[PDB]
Amino acid sequence: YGRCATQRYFQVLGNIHDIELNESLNSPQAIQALSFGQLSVILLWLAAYTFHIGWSGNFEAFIDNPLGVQPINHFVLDPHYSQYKVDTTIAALTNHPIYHWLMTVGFTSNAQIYRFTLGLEITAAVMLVLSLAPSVGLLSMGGLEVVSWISICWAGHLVNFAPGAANLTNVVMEGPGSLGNLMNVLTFNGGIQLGTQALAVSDVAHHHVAIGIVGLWISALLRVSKYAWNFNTQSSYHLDLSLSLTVGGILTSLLAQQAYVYPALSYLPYDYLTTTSLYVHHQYIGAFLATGGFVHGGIFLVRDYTLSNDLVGKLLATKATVISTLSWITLFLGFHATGLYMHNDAMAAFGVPQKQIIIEPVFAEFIQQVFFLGTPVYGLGSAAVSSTPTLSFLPIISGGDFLVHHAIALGLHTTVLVLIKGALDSQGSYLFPDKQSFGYGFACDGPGRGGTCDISTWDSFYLAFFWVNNTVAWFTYYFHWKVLSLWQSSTAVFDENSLYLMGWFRDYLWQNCAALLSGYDSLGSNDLAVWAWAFLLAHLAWATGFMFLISWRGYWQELIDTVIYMHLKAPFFNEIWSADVVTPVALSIVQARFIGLAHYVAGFILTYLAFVVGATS
Amino acid sequence: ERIPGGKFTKAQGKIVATPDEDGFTDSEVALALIIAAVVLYLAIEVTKSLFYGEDPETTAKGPMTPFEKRVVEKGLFGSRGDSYSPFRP
Amino acid sequence: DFSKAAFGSATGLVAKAASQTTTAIWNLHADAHDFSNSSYLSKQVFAANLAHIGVVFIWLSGMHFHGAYFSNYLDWLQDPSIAPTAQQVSNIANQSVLNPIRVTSGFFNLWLAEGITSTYQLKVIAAFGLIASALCFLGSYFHMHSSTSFTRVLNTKLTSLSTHHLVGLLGLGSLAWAGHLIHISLPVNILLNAGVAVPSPHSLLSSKAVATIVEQLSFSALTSSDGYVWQPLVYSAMHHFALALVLIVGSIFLSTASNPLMSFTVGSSWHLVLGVQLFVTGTASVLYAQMSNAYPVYPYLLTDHPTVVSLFVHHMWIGGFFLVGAFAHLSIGLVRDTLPQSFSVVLTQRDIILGHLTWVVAFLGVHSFGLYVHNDTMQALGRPDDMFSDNAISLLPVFARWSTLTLNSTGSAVSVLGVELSTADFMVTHIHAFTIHTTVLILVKGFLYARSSRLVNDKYKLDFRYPCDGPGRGGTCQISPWDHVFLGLFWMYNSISVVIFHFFWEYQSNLASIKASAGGSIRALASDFELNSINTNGWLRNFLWSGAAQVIQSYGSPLAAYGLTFLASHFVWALSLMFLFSGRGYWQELIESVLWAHHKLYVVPHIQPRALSITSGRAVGLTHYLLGGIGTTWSFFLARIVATA
Ligand code: CLA
Ligand code: CLA
Ligand code: CLA
Ligand code: CLA
Ligand SMILES: CC1=C(C/C=C(\C)CCC[C@H](C)CCC[C@H](C)CCCC(C)C)C(=O)c2ccccc2C1=O
Ligand code: SF4
Repeated sequence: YGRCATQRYFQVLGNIHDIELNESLNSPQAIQALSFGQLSVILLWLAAYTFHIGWSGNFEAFIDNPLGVQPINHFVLDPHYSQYKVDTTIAALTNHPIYHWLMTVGFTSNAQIYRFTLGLEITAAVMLVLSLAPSVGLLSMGGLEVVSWISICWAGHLVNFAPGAANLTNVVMEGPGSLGNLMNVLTFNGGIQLGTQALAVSDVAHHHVAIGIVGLWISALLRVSKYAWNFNTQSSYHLDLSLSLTVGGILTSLLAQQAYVYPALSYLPYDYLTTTSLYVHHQYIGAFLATGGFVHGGIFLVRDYTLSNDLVGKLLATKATVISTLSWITLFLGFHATGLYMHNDAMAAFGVPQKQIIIEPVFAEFIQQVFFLGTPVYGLGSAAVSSTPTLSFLPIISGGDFLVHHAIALGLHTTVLVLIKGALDSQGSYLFPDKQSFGYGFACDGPGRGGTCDISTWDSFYLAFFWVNNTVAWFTYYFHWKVLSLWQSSTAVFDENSLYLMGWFRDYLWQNCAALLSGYDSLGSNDLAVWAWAFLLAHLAWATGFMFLISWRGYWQELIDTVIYMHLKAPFFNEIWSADVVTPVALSIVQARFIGLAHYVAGFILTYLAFVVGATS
Repeated sequence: ERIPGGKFTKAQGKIVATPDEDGFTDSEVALALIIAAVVLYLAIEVTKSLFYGEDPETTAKGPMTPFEKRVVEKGLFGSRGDSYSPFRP
Repeated sequence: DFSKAAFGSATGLVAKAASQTTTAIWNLHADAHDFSNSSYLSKQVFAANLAHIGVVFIWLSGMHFHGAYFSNYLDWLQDPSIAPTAQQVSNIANQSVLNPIRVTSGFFNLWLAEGITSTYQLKVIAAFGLIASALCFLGSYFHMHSSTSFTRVLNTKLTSLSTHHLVGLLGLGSLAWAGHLIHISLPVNILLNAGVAVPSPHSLLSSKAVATIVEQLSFSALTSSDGYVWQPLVYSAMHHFALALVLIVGSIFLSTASNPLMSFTVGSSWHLVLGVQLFVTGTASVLYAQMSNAYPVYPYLLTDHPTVVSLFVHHMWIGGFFLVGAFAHLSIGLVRDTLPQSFSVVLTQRDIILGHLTWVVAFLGVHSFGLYVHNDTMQALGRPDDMFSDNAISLLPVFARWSTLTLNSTGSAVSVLGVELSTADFMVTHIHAFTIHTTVLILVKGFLYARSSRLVNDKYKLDFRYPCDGPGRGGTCQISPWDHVFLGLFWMYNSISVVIFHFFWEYQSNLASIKASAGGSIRALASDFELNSINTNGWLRNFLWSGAAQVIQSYGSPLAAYGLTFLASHFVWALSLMFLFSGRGYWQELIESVLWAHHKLYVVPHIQPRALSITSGRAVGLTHYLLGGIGTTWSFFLARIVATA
């Protein structure tokens, strides 16, 4: 069989998980089963990490000297290595805080890690079993009550493995006792606890029990608010999916911020590379989740919404105002941030760094001094010094941070502009009044009416994902350079050279690439060789994305037609291949745009990961 | 022995201490592989179930459990709707 | 009347409501020089050519004016080793740091080769250049408004045009330049190299000067005429005399009775002549770029390294652009001709030629970049003996290392030019060949699939420049010959960028190697290019990142302008990415929302805001991409070669 084209692959694989179009498992029970399978995959991935850490790793040597040992991820057995590279490499080092997490949550041996891997595999088996039997009964599982109960149970675990649990007198048997007895496992000290330079395990356990109880109460309050005023007027998998994705993106970005500034894993701030990778990774995940929330909002508009006088109807009626005002905000922010950066570039270039426009971030400084800082650092708003201050890793801002935050605002507002514009024009524009009948994603409407390239709602996400990556790159450059200056004790090279963008080149990118490029050269290769190779690979992927984005189909379709002609006219092969089976055709326009975006972002992520590793190694 | 690359590895002087023994022996690795084989069998079952979809007779010939009956009747746990929403309330 | 017709395009734009859009303005700009087929097409073309000649004369006059007034040309004459600066920069804003700008156009060496020793001569040349520009503008006016139709010059009077260009223009210009050399450019350089003062140039035309002071016709003159800065001018004079003789003799000893443009319309004939002329000019530019550093011809030229680098890179870029435009205008001529039956053999071997070129490009790309990636992988894996280098698997270019032949009274260029090649040269030359082949593939595909293709069967009805045929047949975007030129321009950019990178790294490597000292005579490899230009990582580290220190640390120095242009080029290149990746429809809807915002405030522009058309968007993106990449390379090369040389 198989008398289709290669277009069939990229047509179905783009909707292979669009289960709403899959009439077989279209019921919500099947979607919950997909969630169970995904959680089984997550459990097996965590089992992978724990198994390779406990198998070939130094966790037993890590708990003894967490500052003087480098965590090992897995053993390297690449056959392509040369004996020297084999002698050179010990094992694949660790770029994630799993050693720190295991140390925090009470792991003290490789036997405990092995039992954890077995438990993760068994839990993945349980998830697969649950996915085997989709059922309205299983739809009962879940809810904010369930996640709050999970938080309470995690609090119980952390109490059981808090460092002070040994001094804890059994509360459930000998009564609550004195307050210090509970303080052995439940504290609210606040901020870094010194030593481990992270939040106390007692703080985390107390946090989790409080969060679980409050979540139970909030869920009960929300359900009684559903008792009276019971209105599920708009139910859609995409509406709820957008809600979940936006909340998850907010939570993940907040996780990045508050895990850098309030690390909860012992001896984490001493490991610079893992901290930077944590922040960058979680910020990328949060931005992706927010973008997905916007995308699924657009999809809900496309194929699940019915016009009414509701919240969404009001948003749609004045969509011109929303788009115009967002465009004004983006134009103002971009104009001014770019102009101030160019002015600083000109002043620094012309040997007159004093004449730069350095607008002091007085509002954020006011917030920091009045609400956060316990000592007079800037002196504006307040100058009181705290008698008993608490510790954390909140950076001290300066003039460059104003421009960087305005760049961040420009990026966020432009991304929101593209996403909102596409979602609200999914209902139709004057160039495409009937977009409600064309689906979320389509190539174009042809060359007529002046041209309709990238007019689809999916193309709005395609355009906005470049802006997502650009905004995350901007503020991750900000975070990475800030923490590099703090760790290298410069803190003045940043505060002066971040005002102009040539500083962002010379002192950040060109400066921090010196060791990465020396991963392998004529002299030899060191442990950074893999990351220089990945740097090059990511650049190659990025430029292949350039190929798929710049050059469009028709050319490539004609070229592939000529290649098919060569094959059909070739000897020894026209007897075997008649091009009828899986006919080679050029990628469709939507498929090409998505694949170009995928290469672009893959090169983006891998390039920045390699750079972060080579800079903070 | 490794050739250190990166300013912070040299500056902080962190040493990659290889454990003297392995850590998981060989028997426990075999047990992990066996459990992963069972998980793989379950995954094959799940893949077969999902690829062919849900048959039409089940959820139509199998009577709903009294829990499911009362939940659908009263509209609970995502019923009375067309969404999944694991974080419902 | 004529003034009324000067804005006639705008009057026609506003006359019809269909042309009251910004798209009409962009079309008015895009169709500016697209002289439509008419009875006066040849007049229009010739007058436009003469106007361009006048513009170039304005440029030459300005350059000589800067040499006369805003240059240290006299100081450079007294000491060629100093930095040639010919652009004063006034103290406005804070730009005073870069007040002397080291010009790298080679005008100082050119003027020294012309016997110019006084800034008064430069003033006179600037004035005569302005006069010549005025004359060219007068002639262009005249030809556009009152002259012959010129429609017979490409078909009927092609023999007369070709014969005049062969004899008069080319041969007589070469002979006149040989006379100028022998009479004022050789004696002035003699009297400057000997330091015995230079008289007025006309006094050399006295029949009582060195012309008859001594009648000896070899390398022997007053005191000791052993100047080796002077011999290249002697060789140039001999070359020009011989070339004039051979041109004049062969023009009357040539048939020239074969005009292949009988079967083409006048517009298509003009486009085909423009295409072949662009091909010749581009290959001539590339040849001159190679020969500038291959053979010394200007006084104190090789010593001024920034000038050599700038000449090479500029002429390589111009050659690449003109080579692409050659195929562009060949496609225009083919698609716009009613009966272009002349290219029947190639339009009937369409798929054969295209597919064989496709295999050639695939083979070259996989092989060359696989050698590079294999070297990268082996060096990363710590396997330097498995790489492709001299100390490993050696890809010695054997075909390069042989030019021996029977002497028959010859010398010098009877060898490999005294330079040894290695594996790095082999691999980079194959990269150049592959990139050139890919550019040619795109251009030839655009030419062949211009009138019809297997996908769209009436592409000749769509003319030369169209956005697409529609999203049908899976999608037919970028099928036009214009879009093929659009992609071929990107691939030309890639090819020429790699070519100039190879040249610049080889040049810097040779400069470092000759800076051995004198005693150091085992260069081993060293030769930073030869030792490191075998990996992509090798390039990224030892060329781009290594030489970027000069351009990024230029702030507060005279090269701060190069640093700022580096940044601006990156900015323009990312803006190109904006234009190339996006599409017209989205921007149209955004403009709809913005225009609602305008209408809400009673603003309501009548030239309806339309976003750039698909082809216009692609063209803007390509223009910004070329500008950004070429400007980045320009700033990088100039800062690196001026700071370090
Ligand atoms: C839990 C979150 C969640 C869930 C359940 C869904 C669910 C869904 N999404 Mg969705 N989405 C999400 C998050 C989520 N999304 C996020 C966060 C974003 C923003 C990035 C999007 C953006 C998005 C778009 C733009 C679209 C969907 C669509 C869909 C539907 C079809 C999915 C499909 O078949 O895609 C197919 C899935 C793929 C083709 C996966 C691609 C494979 C990746 C790219 C492999 C590359 C990685 C590679 C290994 C890296 C190599 C590196 C290199 C160096 C070697 C489905 C209902 C589609 C839809 O509903 O249209 C009607 C659609 O068009 N989503
Ligand atoms: C460096 C590259 C670059 C730049 C500058 C821009 C710039 C812009 N994009 Mg964009 N984009 C890019 C790459 C880039 N993009 C890429 C690669 C993609 C992926 C396809 C996109 C996708 C994209 C989408 C989907 C959208 C944008 C939008 C915008 C605009 C946002 C408003 C703004 O910031 O105005 C600021 C403008 C600039 C910074 C441009 C430079 C202007 C000057 C040179 C700088 C200021 C100098 C000075 C102050 C002026 C002097 C005044 C007087 C003295 C003469 C803006 C014009 C949005 C838009 O148009 O909304 C309005 C939008 O919806 N872009
Ligand atoms: C001898 C040289 C020569 C000549 C006479 C022509 C003549 C022509 N070409 Mg052509 N072309 C050439 C070389 C030449 N070309 C080369 C080398 C290329 C490859 C790059 C092309 C590629 C090309 C294409 C792709 C097309 C033409 C077209 C045309 C026709 C209309 C041109 C028009 O309206 O432009 C009007 C003038 C402009 C648009 C100039 C605008 C400025 C350009 C776009 C960018 C300049 C940026 C500048 C260098 C940087 C600024 C400075 C910076 C510091 C800011 C006309 C017959 C068009 C056609 O339809 O032909 C029938 C067409 O579609 N040509
Ligand atoms: C395309 C460019 C290219 C080339 C020429 C090579 C060449 C080589 N690589 Mg290599 N490599 C490349 C790209 C390339 N690599 C890339 C991109 C990567 C990254 C994935 C690698 C990664 C890599 C590794 C990891 C290793 C090599 C190794 C090798 C060597 C042995 C390979 C082998 O077994 O040959 C297999 C060759 C064949 C099976 C024959 C194919 C060619 C035949 C002769 C074509 C004949 C066509 C015929 C004339 C058609 C006409 C027929 C008609 C007349 C009838 C060899 C020197 C190995 C090594 O260390 O050796 C030094 C090794 O371990 N490579
Ligand atoms: C942005 C964009 C537009 C919108 C572009 C428009 C509407 C052009 C109008 C832009 C104005 C004319 C910019 C004017 C110049 C700027 C102010 C910058 C130059 C001057 C400064 C340097 C001071 C398209 O129409 C388009 C079409 C097809 C593919 C991609 C795109 C595309 O990316
Ligand atoms: S086919 Fe291609 S060029 Fe034509 S409108 Fe569609 S996307 Fe644009």
